[PDB]
Amino acid sequence: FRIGSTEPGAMLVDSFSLLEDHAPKAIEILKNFVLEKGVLDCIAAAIDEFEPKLQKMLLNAASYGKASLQYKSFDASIFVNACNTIKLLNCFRSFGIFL
Amino acid sequence: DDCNSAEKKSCWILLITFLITLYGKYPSERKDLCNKLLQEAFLGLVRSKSGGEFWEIMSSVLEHQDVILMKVQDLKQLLLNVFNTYKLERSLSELIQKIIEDSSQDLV
Repeated sequence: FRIGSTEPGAMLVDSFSLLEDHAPKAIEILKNFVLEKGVLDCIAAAIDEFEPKLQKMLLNAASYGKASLQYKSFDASIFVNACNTIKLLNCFRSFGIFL
Repeated sequence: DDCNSAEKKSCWILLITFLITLYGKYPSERKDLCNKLLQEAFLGLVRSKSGGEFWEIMSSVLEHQDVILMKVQDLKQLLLNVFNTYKLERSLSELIQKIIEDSSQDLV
């Protein structure tokens, strides 16, 4: 989210935001940054968010970070663990207790 | 193509002057051919680089136009026809690009 970035991340989100319009540009973006750190940060970025709107965007951006990756090079357990650990905090922030 | 193959600015200016003289001498049938030749010459000059000083050479050709000193109405009509032809040619490019972009988006 820092204004002005170059490392993996903050441009995978740019790729997802650019998607649905000028698709060739979005496809061509995924050829300069390694799709390892960006997807990891995207997955472990919505874990500590508050509003239930940025979490959705981060999760779908991270989901659009695995198809272009190698067939069997990245474990898929981290994504499931993050998506499951969001649920408990979201349910907790309903009865009054916040953590 | 032969003119582009060739100090080609002087040859192009001479050819333009000869074409203008032929168009003026020939009474109006060949007016459409003269307009097409002028448009082709303009396109070739644009693709040469106008060419900056070459366009100034065309401006120098305008000095030869002062030698011709033809009627203002004919020159205005020719300029308007050239501008209209350029606009019409540019119009279809947008549609072609839109079709290509739609096809590319569908493929993506």
